[PDB]
Amino acid sequence: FKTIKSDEIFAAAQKLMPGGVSSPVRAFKSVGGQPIVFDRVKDAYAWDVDGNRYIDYVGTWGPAICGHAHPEVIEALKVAMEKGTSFGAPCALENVLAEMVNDAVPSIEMVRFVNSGTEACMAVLRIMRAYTGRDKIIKFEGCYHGHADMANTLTTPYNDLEAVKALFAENPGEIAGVILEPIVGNSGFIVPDAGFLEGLREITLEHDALLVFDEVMTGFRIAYGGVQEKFGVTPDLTTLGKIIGGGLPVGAYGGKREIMQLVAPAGPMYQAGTLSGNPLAMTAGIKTLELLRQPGTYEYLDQITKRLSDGLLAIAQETGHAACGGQVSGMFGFFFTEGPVHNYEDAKKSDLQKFSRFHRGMLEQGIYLAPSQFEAGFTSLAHTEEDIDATLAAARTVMSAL
Amino acid sequence: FKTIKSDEIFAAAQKLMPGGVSSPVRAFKSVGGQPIVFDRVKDAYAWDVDGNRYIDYVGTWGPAICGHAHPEVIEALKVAMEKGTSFGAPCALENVLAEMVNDAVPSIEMVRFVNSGTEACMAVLRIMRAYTGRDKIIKFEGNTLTTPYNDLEAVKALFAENPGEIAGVILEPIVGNSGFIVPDAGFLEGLREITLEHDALLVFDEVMTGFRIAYGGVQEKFGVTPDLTTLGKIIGGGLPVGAYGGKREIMQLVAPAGPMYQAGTLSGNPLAMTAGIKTLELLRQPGTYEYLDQITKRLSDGLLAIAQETGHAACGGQVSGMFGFFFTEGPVHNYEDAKKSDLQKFSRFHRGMLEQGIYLAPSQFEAGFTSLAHTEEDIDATLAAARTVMSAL
Repeated sequence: FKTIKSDEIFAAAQKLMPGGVSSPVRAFKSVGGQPIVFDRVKDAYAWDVDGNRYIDYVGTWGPAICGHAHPEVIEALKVAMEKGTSFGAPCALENVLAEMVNDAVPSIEMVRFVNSGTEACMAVLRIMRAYTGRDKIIKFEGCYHGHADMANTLTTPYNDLEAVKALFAENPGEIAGVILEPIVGNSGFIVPDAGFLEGLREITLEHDALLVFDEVMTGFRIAYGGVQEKFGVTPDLTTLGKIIGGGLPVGAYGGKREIMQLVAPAGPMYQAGTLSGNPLAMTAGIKTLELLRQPGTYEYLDQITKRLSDGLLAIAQETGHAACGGQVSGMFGFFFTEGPVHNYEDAKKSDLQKFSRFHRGMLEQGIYLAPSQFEAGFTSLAHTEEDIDATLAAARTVMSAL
Repeated sequence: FKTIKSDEIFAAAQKLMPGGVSSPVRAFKSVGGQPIVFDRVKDAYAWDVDGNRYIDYVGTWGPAICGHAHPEVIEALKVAMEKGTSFGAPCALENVLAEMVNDAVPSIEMVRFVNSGTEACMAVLRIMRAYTGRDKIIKFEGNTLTTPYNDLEAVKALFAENPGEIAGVILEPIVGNSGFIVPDAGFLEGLREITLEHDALLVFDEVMTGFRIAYGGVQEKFGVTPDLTTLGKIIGGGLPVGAYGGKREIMQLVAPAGPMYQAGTLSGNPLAMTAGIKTLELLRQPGTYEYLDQITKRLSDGLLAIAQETGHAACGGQVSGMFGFFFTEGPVHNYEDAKKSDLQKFSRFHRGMLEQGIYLAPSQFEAGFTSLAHTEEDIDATLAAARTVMSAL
């Protein structure tokens, strides 16, 4: 297992960019220290600059749900770019993607496209405060909503309704609303307990506060309508990203019409994006959603991912390793702790030392997993039953050691 | 001049998105409210959904400096996308662009790529505070302290009023967001001196000026080096991109190198890097910036000469392929002056130009842009249209 070229490229990168990456997690410092430089990706695979091929479970963090470089998405992009890469003015593609999104997400009646999950969460934090006239916002420890700066931020344990109620009591008429990942993926994979989302919906309504779902990662993955549709709980606002861009930089935030009306130039809340509604980004997103509309899509994702997760758990047992995990559609998690995992605190009980060795072993078996214990794993419509079998055979080999 | 399809599309848009647009300025509010919907762009032109062709002076706000849909940029993108549109991991292209950006910009010794000018400025404001340990920042009109652009005395005053509290000063070395406004002689130098004097950072927002005013931007053009600068647009070839860099030791604070957290799941996108690398290479060809200054100087002068002959009060100016034209006698030194402009006249002017086949920024407070694709004839035709429109008004 050679990674010479990656080391060469990474070494050079450290003198050009901070830590030699465009995003901190890529630096592998939490699972080793020596990341692998990608050359190309296709379907369920990615290839090293050294020629090593991997069965990918990162899917560039969520967008590649139809597989890397889907022929139809690429063909669509080829045609679209002949028309120019950016307009800086309105184009019909924006209407189409917006209409598709409104039809897909229960809470979305009006949308605004931006360029990243960060920009979307940033903008939604502002409509929240602008609309309610209140400044404090409630978020959960472990949840990630971009690197937007945000004393006005109250935090609480994920899956803790009583902690949420307490914050409202301690801050009467000061809570603009509650924002969260209806299903966590940024502190490992964590599903909401029975009644948690509903409860959040009940208390926010009770206090005229907004319920905001960050579905940047779960949107169009957990279900076409995302978690909100899947679990039948409708927020007032929700953010989107990744998948709706089909690989290109994209983001979006929308929800109830009367709230979105505050967004400029409709309303006073100023939010701008010079290259927003990018025609290439719109094209890939549209094609990606149409593909997701085909028959058996989500059934297939759940099918192969449930088998993956279970197998991973069965193998940990057989090999004598404590572990817990779970999966909903094509999103899963695997922790090295007996758990169960209900919040970030639990998740951190994981044997990070072991995960590190496990991650590297898997790498040597040609499997590419998220370089961190606190990241959900992803599957795609391109992953074959064989890819799942191969991933499990690899898991056994690696865990049989450890 | 029919705009039926644009009207239908924009009408439908308002029931789907806030104001029927992705960015406020596209709504044409300050110029009639009847935006035109683009279908495609090429070279120096843009085409309506109604089939109307325009000589474009917006260039999607700066990225199209080598022309719209340049054959070599598109070819490079086609070739790159066979390898995937996004990795979520390091790729060689990042090193290539990062290195080219370092070589090009005087103050940048280390860069971090992001996905927008917004993310970059957002990150730079954070390194400023993180690095100085101070919370207040000075910006210019047009924890936040503001002052009139081109007012060194107003800036000195803020420092005296907040001893040891100013992390630094951030600005567009050349203004384009409140109309085109050049820095008066000694201004940028002055800012450099006072920031240095108070151990405060000097930050240049060259998202719009970078690689346009000059390969090295305004900081290179005017010989004034900041400690940190943000980039965008052009380095992306049209695709969403952004970047911030500067002194090595300051950038070391950026995660994972340092404690200041800033992330971008899709940052360093291979398609954006490819298009950015190809655009910079094209700009490295012979006579590029001399060409931009040549046609843009003629355009601006003619625009001013025409206003004169038609009896309209106006002022403007241009540096490289960036210009401004205000309907006020000026001169314009700051936003306050810019606001004396006859917006009512501008609107009528902007529409009449649209009718003559010329697409200008739908706002008096936006700089104009030219590209290597604009030919002498396009400039001729633009001035000829300028006269027709201003002969009326």
